[PDB]
Amino acid sequence: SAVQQKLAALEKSSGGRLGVALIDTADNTQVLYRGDERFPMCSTSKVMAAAAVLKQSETQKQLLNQPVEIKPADLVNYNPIAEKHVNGTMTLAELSAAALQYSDNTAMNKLIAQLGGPGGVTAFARAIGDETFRLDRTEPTLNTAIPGDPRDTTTPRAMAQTLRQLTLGHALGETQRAQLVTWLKGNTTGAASIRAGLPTSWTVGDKTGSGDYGTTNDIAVIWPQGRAPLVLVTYFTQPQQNAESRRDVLASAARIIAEGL
Repeated sequence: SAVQQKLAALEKSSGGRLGVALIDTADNTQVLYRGDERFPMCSTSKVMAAAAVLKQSETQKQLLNQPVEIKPADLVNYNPIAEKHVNGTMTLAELSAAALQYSDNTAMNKLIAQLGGPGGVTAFARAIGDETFRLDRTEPTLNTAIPGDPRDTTTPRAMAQTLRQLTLGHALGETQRAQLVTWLKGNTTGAASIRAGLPTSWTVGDKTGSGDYGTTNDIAVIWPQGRAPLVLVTYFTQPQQNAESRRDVLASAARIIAEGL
């Protein structure tokens, strides 16, 4: 299709490897580019950790209000929110919001610990029917994004389907689902990524990710005004370990997708 030729051309112009999955919930149609190739998730994995804690809260009704101590030893490489609460506490709700909306890496590690390790995050994926997602490491080493390394990867197709289920479907309870949506819509790190390729009138909830090998990711739910929502996953990685981020590639991929709907 025209869209796949334009995505291929975008990829060729960028020098990297681009993965795209769009789900149009209007007719359940899918648009895939390298849809079944593995990409390093980097921080887009934080959505699965937050959703796993949300699932726990369906039975532990007060779980999200549970305070968790932030100790200096907990701090890793990027902790914009956790830094503000060292030697104090944050609730699991606050850590989930921090992980999602500011991509706080300490917050993510606390969520992983709450789930009993990376295997507990992966287990949630399996429980909701995602057999592709795998979380193997904690922050910050899960971002190494080494070519060919299957650790901490998923595919665009798998992530799109799972993000659809978590936000638009009923993998989570009603209150949990709405909270996840509210968190994604309040993301602060996404202005230059998918959002930048879309009409300003459209509502977007997204989670970015970045890592080594110039890995630059964004996963999004999109609510166009007067139109069924879309799920869009854009993964991008590059052959040089020290390559710079290319959020413009994600904006451009989203623009090409928007041309046609």
